[PDB]
Amino acid sequence: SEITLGKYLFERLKQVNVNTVFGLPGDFNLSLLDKIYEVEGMRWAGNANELNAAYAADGYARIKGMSCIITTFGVGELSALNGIAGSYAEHVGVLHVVGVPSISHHTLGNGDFTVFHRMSANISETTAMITDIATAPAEIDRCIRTTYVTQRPVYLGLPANLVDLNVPAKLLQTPIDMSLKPNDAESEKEVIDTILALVKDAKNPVILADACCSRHDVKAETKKLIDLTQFPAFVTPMGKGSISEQHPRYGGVYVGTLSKPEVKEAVESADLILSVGALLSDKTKNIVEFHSDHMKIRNATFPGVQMKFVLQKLLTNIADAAKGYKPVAVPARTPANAAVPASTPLKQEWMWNQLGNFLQEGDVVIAETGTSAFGINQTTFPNNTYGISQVLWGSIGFTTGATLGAAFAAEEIDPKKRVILFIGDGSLQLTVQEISTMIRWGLKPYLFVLNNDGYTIEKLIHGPKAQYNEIQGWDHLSLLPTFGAKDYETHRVATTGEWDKLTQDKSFNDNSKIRMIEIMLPVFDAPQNLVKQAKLT
Amino acid sequence: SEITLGKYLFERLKQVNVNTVFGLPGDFNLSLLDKIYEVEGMRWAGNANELNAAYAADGYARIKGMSCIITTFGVGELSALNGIAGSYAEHVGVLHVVGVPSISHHTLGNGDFTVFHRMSANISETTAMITDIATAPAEIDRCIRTTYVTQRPVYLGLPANLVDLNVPAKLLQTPIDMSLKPNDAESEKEVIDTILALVKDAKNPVILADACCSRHDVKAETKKLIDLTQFPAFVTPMGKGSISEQHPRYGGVYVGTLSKPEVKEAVESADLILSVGALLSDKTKNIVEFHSDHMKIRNATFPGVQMKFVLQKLLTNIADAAKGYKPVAVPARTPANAAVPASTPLKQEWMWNQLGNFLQEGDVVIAETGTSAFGINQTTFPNNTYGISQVLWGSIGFTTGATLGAAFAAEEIDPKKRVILFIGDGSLQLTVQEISTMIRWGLKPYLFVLNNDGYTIEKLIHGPKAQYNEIQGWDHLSLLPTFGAKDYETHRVATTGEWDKLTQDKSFNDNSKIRMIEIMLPVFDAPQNLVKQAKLT
Ligand SMILES: Cc1ncc(C[n+]2csc(CCOP(=O)(O)OP(=O)(O)O)c2C)c(N)n1
Ligand SMILES: Cc1ncc(C[n+]2csc(CCOP(=O)(O)OP(=O)(O)O)c2C)c(N)n1
Ligand SMILES: [Mg+2]
Ligand SMILES: [Mg+2]
Repeated sequence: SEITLGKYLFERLKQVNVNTVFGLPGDFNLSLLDKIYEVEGMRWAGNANELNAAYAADGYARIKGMSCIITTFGVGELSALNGIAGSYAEHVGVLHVVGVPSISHHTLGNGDFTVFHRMSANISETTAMITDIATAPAEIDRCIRTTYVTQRPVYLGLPANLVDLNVPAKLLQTPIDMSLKPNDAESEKEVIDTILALVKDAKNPVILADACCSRHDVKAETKKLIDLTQFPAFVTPMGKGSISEQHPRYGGVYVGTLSKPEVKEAVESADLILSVGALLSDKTKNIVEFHSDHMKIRNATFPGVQMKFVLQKLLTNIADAAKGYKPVAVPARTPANAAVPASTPLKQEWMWNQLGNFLQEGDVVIAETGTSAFGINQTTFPNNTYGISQVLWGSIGFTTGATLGAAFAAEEIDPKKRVILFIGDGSLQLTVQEISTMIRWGLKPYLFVLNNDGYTIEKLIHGPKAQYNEIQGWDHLSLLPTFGAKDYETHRVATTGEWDKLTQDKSFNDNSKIRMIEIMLPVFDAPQNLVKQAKLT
Repeated sequence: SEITLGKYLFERLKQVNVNTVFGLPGDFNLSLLDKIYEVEGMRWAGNANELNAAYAADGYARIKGMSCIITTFGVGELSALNGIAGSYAEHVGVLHVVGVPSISHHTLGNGDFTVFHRMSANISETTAMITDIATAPAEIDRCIRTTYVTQRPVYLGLPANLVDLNVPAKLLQTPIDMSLKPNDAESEKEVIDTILALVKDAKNPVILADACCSRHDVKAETKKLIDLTQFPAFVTPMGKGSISEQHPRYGGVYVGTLSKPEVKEAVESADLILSVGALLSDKTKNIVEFHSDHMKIRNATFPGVQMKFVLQKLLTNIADAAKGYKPVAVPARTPANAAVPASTPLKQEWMWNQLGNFLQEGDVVIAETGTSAFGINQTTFPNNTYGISQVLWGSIGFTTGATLGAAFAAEEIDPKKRVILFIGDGSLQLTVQEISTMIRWGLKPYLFVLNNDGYTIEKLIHGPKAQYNEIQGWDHLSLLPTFGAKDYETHRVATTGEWDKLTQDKSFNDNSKIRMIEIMLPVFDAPQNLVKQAKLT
């Protein structure tokens, strides 16, 4: 038995639990897409654009562990670049497959077939341009391993001619080894003895779980770490959802000066900060920084020491190192909103506190860069809730695509999980057509649109009335029907009373259909803290 | 007297006639953005996205001579690249200005601030990172001239801190030299002379005008060449609109073996070809290639001999060298469709033939990659018709953004110049949000949407009923209102009779409001030409 190189890929993909592929068909990927339908459990999303396809793979990747997007030579691959750059910046393993001329139009007129390939080489961990079938399987295996292991995008260029040549089916019987290289014995020992040492001498140690806490596997090792030690644990905004917000040792989200004052202090008064997975913004004492391929203790750098090993080892001796610890109280959780008349115009501060009431365990919460990403940091999540916020890259159309990707993976995990989006009126415009793909597949997300008439976040820092910070007003509610939706629901909310009425409805809380909920907000309204700093800034 | 570097940029643009600026605001471009408002007659489009705005910037240039797109570091720039590559491949003068962090987040997290610049350099004629106000003005002036003169994209990184820095206002009173340099005389002579000689011996000469005849401003000279020689004139697809088609010595669209038979015959049988050509993507040995920077006479290349002056100079002598040419019969125009009952379903073939009748002088015709770029070649254009067809880059979606741009340019040339767009339903999906911007500015293009339920060009090549060839079915007549159009018109045509009643209607022929026309076409229907090329694709 043989299999085509093309089916081979989808089969391996399925081995790593990639069931949905993103991208758009083109002149050089057609023969390869045919293969998707010869493998069971696999489906082609049929995205509305390549940039949007890149964004979805990213989101799906964030939920499932990896993703795949197929594009065509030039036109398709160059449109995805901003998505792949953001996956690269934030550590999302996205495998980007591109169909290329037949080892032989959508060219810069110069005869150069490697330009695009070399452009991507800048935002990838590794690149493969496949030219021989005898080497293909290994090559493909290699790109999948890398994407998955490093949680970085890989470019896999695949000529149209080779997708059709046969490869031994036998190859698939041997799984791709995803196991890491051990560390330098002497430096991993150095790091381990030193941490245990710091721990034994710290009176007020704190744990901070960042961005990569969960992408890099360590979410489990991080929760074990909390229980064993009993130190107060905090998430930074990129790590929100990494720690179950209902854990007694859960102390809050640490943003710097934007934090709730009691949170800011609890972290800042700490004599040891244990930091897991920084893409760090962050008096603050001795900081042990844990990164997937390096540690840092204080000012010292141990290049090459992977956190996985250090963390599996620490767990056998931490309870002991720490048995001298006297639990410190954690900052009390922000109290419920005061009762106000139902007429009360919606304000974000009210809203973000208020939202926590709507959320349930297993929710997928996506927040777009704008005042949306700032406000979500104020929402107390139930346990087992995943947060998505593109704080480092910060590409405004991101989330419409992320939501599709995330919904597709949720659907594969448990059709009962909910996908909630919080996106600004201005950002919805960059990537609106992706709502089309959700409808096509019967995905049922909650799309909340912050209608505040333009870009309030840039207005808060420069040109409150600069024409460039305004946009064409859209009739948001007609989006669903314009894109051929069938089973849907739209809603408008402008007051406290309306939020409640709809968010407390039992049918509402059920993901029976795709829904759009327009939120009416004042142009200059944002989370409190952001207005104080923004003003005097 | 001093002006800020930011305002100098806009002043110099005003001076080169770039009156509309494409792009999106962001982190690194706001103070620049503010200068646009201080310069009288200048305007900021406010695009729905960066891909879109590139597409738009390309559109504008095609009509006006050059254009300018303003983006932001990382996120803005990476998103425009498919657009910019597109301009590179087809020789379109786009100055991409990117606003970057001061000489010192939307980063790859590695502290490389030269990465995006490095990616742009492969699809740029020249690049510039401004770091000194001593030379800044000189850099800017240079970049604009290159964009202009080469008709190729240019990348200008402009650090946020420098934008507000002062410059002698006096530098503006001296105009950038936007003029081509005069040829080396001896070489120029050599060419002229042999051209003249060879013209004198040809019994059947032919003139062919390709992409660059339009792109590189030789439009007017080619025309007068045809009048003065009375040699048959043929265009290629990229060059359609390059020759005024109601000219008695104009014989058709040459597209090789796929050309109307007598078109093959008339061209193939020439004993001399004056290719007022372009982009060398390719009877006798007797070929004269005219190129923006060089000439080729048979096997003899003359580096640095610019067709512009060869042509001008040839017009002072050519008719004489030809006084003895007995004019060969030019191939016949295809006859008008035979009258059919009102009720006949529309067919593409009857359609492109008939369009020739609604079409008027000075119109802007945009036809998107799919059946539309194919069918347009079968349409007879009035004289002075500007056509836009991305034959070489072929990025579906391009047209929506370019329509925005062509329209801003068309309004600057003359408010009564009509802009007509043929886009497939598949393609619209990719750049749909750009209709918003059109509505924002009260622009009045004709948006024709070929509804044929999917990607019929693609289906006709591979997998007729493959799921990847199908689209989510949208309600197109709702787009205008959904994007907030107040004054517009929508229409749907499915028969010959409907086509006609609409297209002959006097108030419909006047660009009074923005209109959308859905064309109802059968799935597998395509122009005779795609029906022939297809075999082999
Ligand atoms: C692709 C891209 N272009 C430009 C920017 C710059 N930018 C940052 S936030 C923003 C406005 C987003 O506004 P909206 O979604 O309405 O959020 P709000 O603050 O109003 O809730 C813009 C244009 C960006 N981040 N990404
Ligand atoms: C950005 C990009 N993605 C993919 C392609 C490949 N592609 C070429 S034609 C086509 C379908 C065009 O569909 P439509 O506009 O519906 O045309 P028609 O039905 O008139 O043929 C696609 C997906 C491309 N050229 N550019
Ligand atoms: Mg907004
Ligand atoms: Mg179609």
